[PDB]
Amino acid sequence: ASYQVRLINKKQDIDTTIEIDEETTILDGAEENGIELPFSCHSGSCSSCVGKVVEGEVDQSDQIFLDDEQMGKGFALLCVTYPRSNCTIKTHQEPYLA
Ligand code: FES
Repeated sequence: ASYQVRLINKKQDIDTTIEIDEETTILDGAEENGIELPFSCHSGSCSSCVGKVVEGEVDQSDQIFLDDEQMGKGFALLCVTYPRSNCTIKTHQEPYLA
């Protein structure tokens, strides 16, 4: 199945919805759609690609960096997050990552 993922970031002037397969990570999907999101490790051990899930469910079980509390507030490491429903995500949340 494919899901619609809305990406938001005012500063970067981004507010677009993309359609991606459920086996595609949020970051890869954005990249193939011309949306350049930050990343470093691409392996789940850094804060570079962090986003915040505003609405919807995702799977980021391969992540390592974030803790339960962070995850609970909706933060997700986009390089290892797959959509489980249509969702809305704010990008570039690294500075806000407490
Ligand atoms: S780029 Fe490092 S965790 Fe995603």
